[PDB]
Amino acid sequence: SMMRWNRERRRLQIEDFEARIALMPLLQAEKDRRVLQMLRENLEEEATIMKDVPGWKVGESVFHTTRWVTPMMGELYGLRTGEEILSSTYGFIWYT
Amino acid sequence: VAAFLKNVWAKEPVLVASFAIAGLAVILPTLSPYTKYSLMINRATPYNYPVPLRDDGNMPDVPSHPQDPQGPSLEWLKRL
Amino acid sequence: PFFDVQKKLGVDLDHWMTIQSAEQPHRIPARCHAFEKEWIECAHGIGSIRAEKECKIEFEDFRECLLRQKTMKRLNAIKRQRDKLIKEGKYTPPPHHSGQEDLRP
Amino acid sequence: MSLVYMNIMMAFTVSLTGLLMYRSHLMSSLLCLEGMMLSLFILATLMILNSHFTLASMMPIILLVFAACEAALGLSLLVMVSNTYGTDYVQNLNLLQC
Amino acid sequence: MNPIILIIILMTVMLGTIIVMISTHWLLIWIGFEMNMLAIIPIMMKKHNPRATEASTKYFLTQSTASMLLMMAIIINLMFSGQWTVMKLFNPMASMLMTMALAMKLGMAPFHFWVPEVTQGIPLSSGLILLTWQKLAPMSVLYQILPSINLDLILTLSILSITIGGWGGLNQTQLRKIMAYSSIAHMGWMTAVLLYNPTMTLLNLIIYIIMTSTMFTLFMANSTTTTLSLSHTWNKAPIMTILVLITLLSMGGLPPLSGFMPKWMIIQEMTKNDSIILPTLMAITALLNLYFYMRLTYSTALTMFPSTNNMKMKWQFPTTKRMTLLPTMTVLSTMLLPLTPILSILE
Amino acid sequence: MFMINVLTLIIPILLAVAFLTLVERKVLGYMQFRKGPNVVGPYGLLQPIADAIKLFIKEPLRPATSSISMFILAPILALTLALTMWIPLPMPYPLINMNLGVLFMLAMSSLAVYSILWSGWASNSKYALIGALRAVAQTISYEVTLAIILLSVLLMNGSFTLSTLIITQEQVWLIFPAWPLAMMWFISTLAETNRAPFDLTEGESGFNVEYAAGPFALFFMAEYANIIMMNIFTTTLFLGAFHNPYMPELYTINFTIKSLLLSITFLWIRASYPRFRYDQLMHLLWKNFLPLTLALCMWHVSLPILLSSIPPQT
Amino acid sequence: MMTYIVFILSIIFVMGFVGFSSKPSPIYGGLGLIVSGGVGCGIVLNFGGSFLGLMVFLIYLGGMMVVFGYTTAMATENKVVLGTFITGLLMEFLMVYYVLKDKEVEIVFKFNGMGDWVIYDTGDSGFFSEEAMGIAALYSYGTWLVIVTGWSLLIGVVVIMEITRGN
Amino acid sequence: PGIVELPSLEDLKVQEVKVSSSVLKAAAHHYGAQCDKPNKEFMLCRWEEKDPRRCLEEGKLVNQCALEFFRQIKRHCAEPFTEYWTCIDYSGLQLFRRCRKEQAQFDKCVLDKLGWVRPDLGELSKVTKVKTDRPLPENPYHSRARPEPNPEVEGDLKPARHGSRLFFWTM
Ligand SMILES: CCCCCCCCCCCCCCCCCC(=O)OC[C@H](COP(=O)([O-])OC[C@H](O)COP(=O)([O-])OC[C@H](COC(=O)CCCCCCCCCCCCCCCCC)OC(=O)CCCCCCCCCCCCCCCCC)OC(=O)CCCCCCCCCCCCCCCCC
Ligand SMILES: CCCCCCCCCCCCCCCCCC(=O)OC[C@H](COP(=O)([O-])OCC[N+](C)(C)C)OC(=O)CCCCCCCCCCCCCCCCC
Ligand SMILES: CCCCCCCCCCCCCCCCCC(=O)OC[C@H](COP(=O)(O)OCCN)OC(=O)CCCCCCCCCCCCCCCCC
Ligand SMILES: CCCCCCCCCCCCCCCCCC(=O)OC[C@H](COP(=O)(O)OCCN)OC(=O)CCCCCCCCCCCCCCCCC
Ligand SMILES: CCCCCCCCCCCCCCCCCC(=O)OC[C@H](COP(=O)(O)OCCN)OC(=O)CCCCCCCCCCCCCCCCC
Ligand SMILES: C=C(C)[C@H]1Cc2c(ccc3c2O[C@@H]2COc4cc(OC)c(OC)cc4[C@@H]2C3=O)O1
Ligand SMILES: C=C(C)[C@H]1Cc2c(ccc3c2O[C@H]2COc4cc(OC)c(OC)cc4[C@@H]2C3=O)O1
Repeated sequence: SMMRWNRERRRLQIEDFEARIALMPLLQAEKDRRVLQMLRENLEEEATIMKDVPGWKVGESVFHTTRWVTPMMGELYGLRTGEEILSSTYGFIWYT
Repeated sequence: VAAFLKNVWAKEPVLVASFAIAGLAVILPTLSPYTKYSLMINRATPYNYPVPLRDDGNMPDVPSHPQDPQGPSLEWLKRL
Repeated sequence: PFFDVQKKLGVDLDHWMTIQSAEQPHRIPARCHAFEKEWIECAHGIGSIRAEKECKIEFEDFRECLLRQKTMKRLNAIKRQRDKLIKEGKYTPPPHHSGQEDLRP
Repeated sequence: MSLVYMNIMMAFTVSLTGLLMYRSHLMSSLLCLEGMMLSLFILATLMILNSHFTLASMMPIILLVFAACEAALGLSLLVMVSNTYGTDYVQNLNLLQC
Repeated sequence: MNPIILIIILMTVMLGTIIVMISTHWLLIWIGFEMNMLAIIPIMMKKHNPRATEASTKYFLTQSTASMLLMMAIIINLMFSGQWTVMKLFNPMASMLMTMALAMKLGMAPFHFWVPEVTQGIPLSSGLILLTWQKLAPMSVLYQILPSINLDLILTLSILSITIGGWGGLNQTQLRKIMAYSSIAHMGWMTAVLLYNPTMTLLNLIIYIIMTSTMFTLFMANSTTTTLSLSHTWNKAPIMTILVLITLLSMGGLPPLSGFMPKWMIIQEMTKNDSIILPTLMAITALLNLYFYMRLTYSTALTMFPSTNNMKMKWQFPTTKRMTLLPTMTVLSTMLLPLTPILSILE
Repeated sequence: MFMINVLTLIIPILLAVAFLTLVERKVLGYMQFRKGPNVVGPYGLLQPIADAIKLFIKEPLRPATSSISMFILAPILALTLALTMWIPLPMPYPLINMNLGVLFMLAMSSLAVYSILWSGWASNSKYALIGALRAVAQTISYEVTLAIILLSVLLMNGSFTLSTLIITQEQVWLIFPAWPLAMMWFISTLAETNRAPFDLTEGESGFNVEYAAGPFALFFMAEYANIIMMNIFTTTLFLGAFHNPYMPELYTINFTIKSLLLSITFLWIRASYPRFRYDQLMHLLWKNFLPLTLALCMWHVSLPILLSSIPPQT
Repeated sequence: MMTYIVFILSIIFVMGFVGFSSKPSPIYGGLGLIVSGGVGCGIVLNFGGSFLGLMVFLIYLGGMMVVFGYTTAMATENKVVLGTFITGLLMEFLMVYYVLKDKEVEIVFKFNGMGDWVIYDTGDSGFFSEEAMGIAALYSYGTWLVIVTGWSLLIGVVVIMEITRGN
Repeated sequence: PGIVELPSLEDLKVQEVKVSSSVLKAAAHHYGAQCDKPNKEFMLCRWEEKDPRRCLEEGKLVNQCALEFFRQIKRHCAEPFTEYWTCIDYSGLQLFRRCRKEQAQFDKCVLDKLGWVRPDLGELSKVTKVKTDRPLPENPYHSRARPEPNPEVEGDLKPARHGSRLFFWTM
């Protein structure tokens, strides 16, 4: 009985993973626009904040390479409120 | 071979059952025909995204769509 | 002495946990996979003496990916100037950085 | 760098200075040694989880297992001292000065 | 101890040293040291007396503290390099902690304060294992991290080991403590030439292991643990006094003996690198250990001694003790200097 | 709203532990050809209330303790661990739904021996300390087979998730492929909670004979707060009930009935046998349960591979 | 205040070690190391190392410190202690005041004073914990590691039975 | 170093698929069946460019083709799809297995009114090939020039000139 039911459960797991796979391009596109949205907003707010500071280049990369670096958590949620910060940094860990 | 075995089955049946189940657990996956399908199911389980290939021009064994007849299939798993 | 038994016999005892760029379970990348790959491919075969001076930029990019000291320093500077302009009152936060805009996706 | 790493290293150095110069119970020395192991576990875990380096996730368990076996070995030495003097006072371990 | 279990435990000591020698991952280095310590603890408690329990507890605490410092060094290496290769380190703090931890495992000064005690508390065969086989693994790790070793730290530890091993054995009548301060002095001699030429470090390691193995094998062959019992050897076996003569003359560095071979080469590799004062005062301190060796063989090995009547019973029995490799080790510990360019096989 | 869920977890735990004393005394009474309490309440229903009030107004000892602070920390740790064991239990939904609830419960039940050890420390009686050390060695002995049996079963579960274990037994009870694991598990949980035939705290004087009626009623009830939990855990582990997601109370009635029958099975075991000698249950663990448990752990490692029945990871 | 919770636990962790390295007794030293193991385990659990946190609870606290308390019970039946305690506590709180008034500190290394929520990653890992699959890799990729660890534990059993015999 | 280039907010505006995860999960098999080509062109561009800024327009095509996927559901089979994703939406793990008759009604109405065949077990996890016109990135890591390797050993091995040359040892 456990043989038949675990084979059935592996088939069901493959079905769930293929639903995930079929949804992953849309989630990837939304995630890319999400992070570029947050970086562009942080760039404009840095451009309107960091004018008093001399010798400051707004949006200056800290990396010597020109390759795209995946944005860090404090790069994206660095200028937002503590509720969204706490959600995005410990929500999954603290979820139930 | 049966006097010592009946003697240990009369004195220590716990250890006889222990060594027998342990011996079966060791030797039986080398004799089962279903041990191949364990490997086959654990490699058929798509944890990652099936990253597509750039069509160079000559890849006949790669499908152009999930519903195309070429590629790996799981009919062996749907039947079993 | 480093008696290289693993290369002489051709066995892989512990090369697999050695770097982050190695084959991981389920193709999980490390966070600094690209930086460590670039620094390893720079420093390969040229020896450690030439690697310490000729692969400095890849190693600085990789160490700064690992520790994020420059990124946290820049975030400190921006957040500190922002706190100064909030205390002075010459700046106000926008509605998308105060939490009043109902996020995108 | 990260600020929690400073606290874990400071904990390691506190238990290291607690091990080194006190001349007290031997069990207190083993407790300082396993506090050093605890701080190494926490620090290795936070680094490996921080960098998402997946194959080293089995590394702190190894760091646990060996060292806990090490701890067992130390207790047995203590028990042999506890079968010799009746105490684990390390000033009873002065036969080998001469 | 059951001889099968003794074989298994000695193979585990050897296996831990091999894992430190061959592995490319720092965790396996740490594992090999843990395996080596865990396996060597029963070899010290072979006779089951309170001195061996004290010696094993002190050895456990020193090697455990050293292993924790080694793992902290590995962990800071992981912070600042994100990887695990047993090569040069990527932080001077990891360099300092790993040099300190390996100095604790070798018994170098200022962490020398267990080596005369532990060697005193354990038998001669386990002291042989401690002073010869337990030097191989940390010298291998020091051999592989020498691009990161701070020169001032390794030279401070080296000359401190040489001075303390010199001025610690002047007072000693116990043979195991003489060998232990000799160990500390020779580890100073090995680690001072490490950043200049590591092949001469390996040469000093092998010549030291040969001479130490010769000395402990003669000690087991005569069952002498003190100076005064060593003086009672000529009336039992006269050749054994000759062999402890020539081997103690070799360990201090007399020409034309083989123990003059490493340190002369070490001076030969330190003046190339324009260091003149350091090997000078280093060999000045080695003259002090040679000098108490010459007191310990002139006053108390050559000129023949008052004996005891029960020794005339011991004339009627030969040595049935297995003196394994003792003539080979005695020839190699004395007569090897004409083959001084053999060192190139260690390159 | 979550605090209401925590309270409706933990207050009915203490009420069920209170009335478990009545069920114990009544069921032991009728098995011993007599009655249990029937005077104090109608059918004895006010006996635990009168007993708890009676204990809470007795004079405590407050003896000369080696540690006052650990004399305080032993009931607090006992009750806190006895209440936190229930929070991942899926009935059919848990208070805290966590991915590693099985390993959580294993770790928190391993933490329960400090109550016994600190209660042996806090009494100055060295014989109470001896009995505490024997109790601790008993409990850490049977934790080994708890861990290995639980590992062998979770090889058929697929994860450490306690709610997945309901999905695992949707066709068959897990006592059918794992009844030798189930019977060694049941006897090992019996030996975890210092429960007869494994109790060594009534005769050759236990670790908690220093406590009188202030902390004792708490210790005891924390102890019975483990017992029901272990049976509920056994009910989740080998006797998985039907779960309809649109009517969860079908699962709640079904697992409640099975857990009641299994706690009554504890009561029915202790009324039927004499006790073990201490080295006899050490002989039972180290020489009878542990070789079989290792053999069946090898069997449940190799068995899903040889039948192509490896369970899902998620 | 909730954003710094890992940091807050780390402070308690440091305090916990100064709680027991002052060493009033191996009894209270064990108690301080158990509380320290709990709070450092909370540190580990707050980064997503749930299996490693339950290895702290099951094996370090539930397995090994039980044996330390057991041996402290059976084998082992002020001014220096309280002074070292308050000395280490004053050192740690002055460090906290420095790093909170400066958001930058240098004792040995350079350390940022913001919270460590910034240094995380913004991605997901699908249907698995990466830490769980990395520990599962002990049986597939970690063959030599399993061999040397099992041999060390077997030798550990043999070594304990040798030196505890006394014969 | 340099300034990191970011696209403007107008370059990121696209009409979002503003439906829930159970709605996406309900139609996910027919989504992977019918929206194959733009999704795979996007994920090919996304694993090859290694840069989301170079993957905006293909991503917009994803968000162009997903919405047309749902409009084509909303014009034809809104009620069986709604009855299906509501049942998917009840479950805390979102089980497909609890919802087979609503799945059958949705699949029946989709095959009748749209001709779509649901993918089988093992199809959407296939590695497929993608014919695009965009060029292959010649340096996706933006790596600089690698250092030149050390010169290898060549030449036949001669004996040592007068031996070790160690002080007086002539061999
Ligand atoms: C067609 C195919 C077949 C053809 C067959 C032809 C041959 C037929 C005859 C077969 C026998 C051949 C014998 C070996 C070849 C000749 C060796 C020779 O004379 O070397 C000259 C060698 C240098 O002279 P040369 O004019 O430059 O070379 C002439 C030849 O062309 C020498 O050749 P080289 O120029 O190539 O020399 C190379 C180089 C030349 O050397 C150098 O470049 C300088 C480095 C030498 C080492 C310096 C070390 C100093 C510190 C240690 C001192 C130890 C204490 C002194 C000895 C105490 C007792 C052990 O050698 C070395 O560096 C190796 C070390 C020296 C080994 C000498 C051979 C020893 C074999 C017998 C051992 C018995 C004890 C001998 C003395 C041991 C001390 C050396 O002389 C010395 O170094 C002085 C020592 C005396 C030589 C040994 C004579 C061997 C026969 C002894 C019989 C009496 C034994 C009495 C009982 C035992 C003693 C108590
Ligand atoms: C979870 C739901 C409930 C589970 C069942 C439990 C309910 C019933 C409880 C009854 C009261 C128990 C009170 C406590 C009793 C404790 C004492 C006791 O029983 O000790 C255990 C005794 C101990 O032995 P012993 O004490 O009887 O004998 C003394 C020991 N010797 C002989 C060594 C001197 O037995 C066991 O350990 C058995 C444990 C379970 C064995 C499972 C065997 C599986 C069979 C596999 C196949 C075998 C066939 C051959 C091979 C075939 C291969 C294909
Ligand atoms: C190869 C298969 C896998 C093997 C490895 C895995 C084993 C799983 C179980 C682990 C058990 C761990 C402990 C085992 C100890 C064995 C030695 C032993 O117990 O010997 C002593 C015993 C006599 O008992 P005594 O010393 O008095 O102890 C007090 C009890 N009276 O003497 C005995 O009990 C005699 C024991 C030997 C005879 C047992 C024969 C069993 C045969 C079963 C069928 C065949 C199984 C195939 C494998 C062959 C096994 C021999
Ligand atoms: C680059 C590095 C790579 C590796 C290079 C190789 C390094 C070699 C290091 C050798 C270290 C040897 C340590 C001692 C041997 C190990 C086993 C042992 O201890 O054997 C001794 C044994 C004990 O028997 P037991 O009964 O306990 O004796 C008590 C007396 N009743 O029996 C006895 O006590 C009998 C008495 C005689 C024993 C003599 C043993 C001599 C061993 C050393 C040989 C010389 C070193 C090898 C050559 C040089 C290598 C550098
Ligand atoms: C003498 C001192 C006092 C003694 C009496 C009081 C202490 C003893 C009784 C209480 C014991 C507390 C144990 C707390 C941690 C238990 C382990 C744990 O949290 O596991 C559950 C879960 C892991 O599962 P997972 O599903 O992966 O997590 C969600 C991610 N989706 O993980 C999670 O869900 C993570 C949730 C966030 C992190 C939780 C951290 C809890 C606080 C840290 C420990 C506090 C207690 C310290 C003392 C312990 C005992 C000494
Ligand atoms: C928790 C509540 C509400 C009350 C009721 C209660 C306690 C504290 C302790 C006990 C208890 O109920 C019963 C009373 O009678 C026996 C009699 C026993 O044997 C005759 C026996 O054996 C183990 C056990 C017991 C329980 C026992 O100890 O607090
Ligand atoms: C007691 C110890 C440790 C040493 C010192 C010592 C002896 C034995 C003998 C003598 C000795 O002192 C030396 C002093 O100076 C020279 C100088 C010599 O040559 C430079 C010389 O040549 C034989 C002989 C001598 C003394 C000599 O006979 O053992």
